[PDB]
Amino acid sequence: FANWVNSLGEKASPILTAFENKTLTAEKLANAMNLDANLLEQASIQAQ
Amino acid sequence: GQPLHLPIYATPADPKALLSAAVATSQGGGKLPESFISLWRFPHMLENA
Repeated sequence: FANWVNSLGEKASPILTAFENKTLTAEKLANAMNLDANLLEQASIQAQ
Repeated sequence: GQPLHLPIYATPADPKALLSAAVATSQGGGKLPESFISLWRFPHMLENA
């Protein structure tokens, strides 16, 4: 988890406090990884 | 047995960019203690404080 936070780096405070609340979304999470959000959406759907 | 084709050349791996995260914390501020009255007038208590 610490290595994930260090992988995030600069945008860590808003995404960690969004994870601290129960309102964390895929779309804020994708922007911290420079990834397309639909990829995380489909990965969530495949896990579901 | 020397091959006529020349062997393909490998592409080196990409190095990782080590990144640090710097976050800050929020400690709650302290409130005031209770007002306790004294004997002294204003300037002596003012100079004392």
